[PDB]
Amino acid sequence: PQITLWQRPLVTIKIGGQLKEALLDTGADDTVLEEMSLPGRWKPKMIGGIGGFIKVRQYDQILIEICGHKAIGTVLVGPTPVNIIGRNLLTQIGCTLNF
Amino acid sequence: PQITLWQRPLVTIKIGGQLKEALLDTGADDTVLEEMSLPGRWKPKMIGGIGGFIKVRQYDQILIEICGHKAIGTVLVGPTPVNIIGRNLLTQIGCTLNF
Repeated sequence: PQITLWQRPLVTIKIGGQLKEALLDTGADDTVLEEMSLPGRWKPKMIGGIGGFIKVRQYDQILIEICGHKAIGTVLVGPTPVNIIGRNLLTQIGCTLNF
Repeated sequence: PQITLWQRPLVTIKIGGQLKEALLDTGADDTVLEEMSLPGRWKPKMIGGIGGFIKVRQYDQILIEICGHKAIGTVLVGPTPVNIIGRNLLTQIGCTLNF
């Protein structure tokens, strides 16, 4: 699709077998989701945003279907205000900014 | 252009004769810049994102050129580590997300 930007670009995602919604965020290097269960080993990481740093758990090679499109990559879990799909997964669906 | 997301989508911006660079950020409601000596009145307000909140000065009706495209809109000036072009200005240049 072509998504205009008059409202937040929220889309349906499927992760962990569950439907959620998340913000397509070209300003985020990687993907950060609110607290949830994911498979595999996690590693502690710090990530920085506009207001400072937060602690997250990093999971590797996680499957996420974004508007029906498959992506596999790193997913961070932590106290983000909103679920964010960052560039590491946007690239996997061929997302581009067009003007 | 049609900008992929393998690297941060930084573009040239021009305000008052000053050339800077800024991140095209679909995750931001607002545009947040470094100090640019914008003349005129402002309104203080708080914004936030990952990591917490920051104080900004809101300046309206700022003329900005973003990757060559002229726009007019509100700019928030505050202690952001990276200049961010948010949706309020992405809409004005006709920017969409596509996949």
